[PDB]
Amino acid sequence: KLVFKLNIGSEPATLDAQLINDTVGSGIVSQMFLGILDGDPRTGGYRPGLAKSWDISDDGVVYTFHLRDNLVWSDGVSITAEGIRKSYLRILDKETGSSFVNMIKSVIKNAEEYFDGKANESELGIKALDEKTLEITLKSPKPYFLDMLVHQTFIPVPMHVIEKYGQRWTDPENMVVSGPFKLKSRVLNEKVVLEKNNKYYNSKDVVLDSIIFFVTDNSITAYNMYLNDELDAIFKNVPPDLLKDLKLRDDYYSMGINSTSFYSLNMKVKPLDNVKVRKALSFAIDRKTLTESVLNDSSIPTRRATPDYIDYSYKSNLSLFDAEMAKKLLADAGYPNGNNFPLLKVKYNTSDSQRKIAEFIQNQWKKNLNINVQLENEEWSTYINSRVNGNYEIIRSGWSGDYADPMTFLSIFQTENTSFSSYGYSNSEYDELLIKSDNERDIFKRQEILKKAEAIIIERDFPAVFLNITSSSYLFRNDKWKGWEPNISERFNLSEIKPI
Repeated sequence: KLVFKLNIGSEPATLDAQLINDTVGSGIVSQMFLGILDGDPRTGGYRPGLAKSWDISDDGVVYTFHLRDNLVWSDGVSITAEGIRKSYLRILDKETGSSFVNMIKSVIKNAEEYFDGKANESELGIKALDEKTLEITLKSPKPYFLDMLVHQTFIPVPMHVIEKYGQRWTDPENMVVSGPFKLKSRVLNEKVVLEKNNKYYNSKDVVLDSIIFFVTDNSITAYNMYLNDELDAIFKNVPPDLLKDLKLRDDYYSMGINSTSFYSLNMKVKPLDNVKVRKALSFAIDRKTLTESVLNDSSIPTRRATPDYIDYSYKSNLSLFDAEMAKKLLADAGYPNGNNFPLLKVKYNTSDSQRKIAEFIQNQWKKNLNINVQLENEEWSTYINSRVNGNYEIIRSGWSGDYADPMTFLSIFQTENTSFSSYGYSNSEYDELLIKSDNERDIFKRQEILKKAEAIIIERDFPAVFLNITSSSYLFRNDKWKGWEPNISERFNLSEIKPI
């Protein structure tokens, strides 16, 4: 058996692509389910997946995907355009409770109306033109739609098996898949074992028989296993304290990614409803010291809410840190030298890295503002539940881009999506700028509209304390394996791994 073993850093909450909203579930599920387009492991872009090619109408709204021949799920049942269509119908069912459904509704013609019970199934912009032909009609043109199809919310799921098994469909014995690996087994809070799926259209190029995802929040345990030849790799979850040493090693990798770190603020929890308080917290953090002395990675300290992209890049003149101005705002808010500031709880996901960051933040607020916060860790599933349901006061947060356009970031601050940013934030001028950007076909005009929306959250409203643009760290046994490399979107195809 060729077995590749890695630590990914936390137990996934769900392996159901239409319910996953998190990078752990996403990274695993992407090894099992082929999208209409697939991720390009070399660039972090997209490439043919279930569809071998596609057409786009002259007006840019109608996409027509031509499926490759002999597509089957892992139980041999054919993947037809009608099966994919039925898959989209499930995520547009209110009863499924997909927390990402807004991404589908904002893109596809009549998806919102269908979801709300106002349009016939036949009027939805997803059609099976024949067995090997799927048509998707967009609400308005979107140059990043193709790259969007790689995101798990858009990945088709096996409706014959969901129909049958319901809530149990993702169990090892029931799950059937379309990609390079199937789900062999699972030990809760310990392991997810994948095995080669023979029916994958390109199983030809899959040399590994098995991949084992080792779960653990303890980076030291993971690191000791890796030093004793029991892990082939550790993605992201490296010991934050040993980073000075790791950089010197030949099996260490590092890259700037399309991912941000920020702390969300519950606008319904006082005094976080006070813009001056929010501004004080943001200006009271020394961002440069955080990236150079605590992360010590190469993360970019920033007041920005989005990474830069080819069509969306600029240098904000914005101060990374101002303790005097922070104090002044806090005094004007009614808490001079911190007097009468309440004891707020800062939540973060169990993680050695996140702990260290939270402790630095705690210390910045104590030292620069003379306010006290209490730290509190949650296991990954509980942490996600807390963010989504607003069950927090301050919570370590951030976002990994789901597609190659600043909208993936700016979207989480739209009123309806603040499950993924700061609970209860709503600025109708912001919302309206985003709507405008969806309707502006000129790339440079759109850029300017986006910049005015971002300025509202980063210079005016401060719904969150934006901290940096992330760089992730990895260990990978490049003396044993090839066929893996970091990329800007962390879109990995571990089936391309081979021994040297």
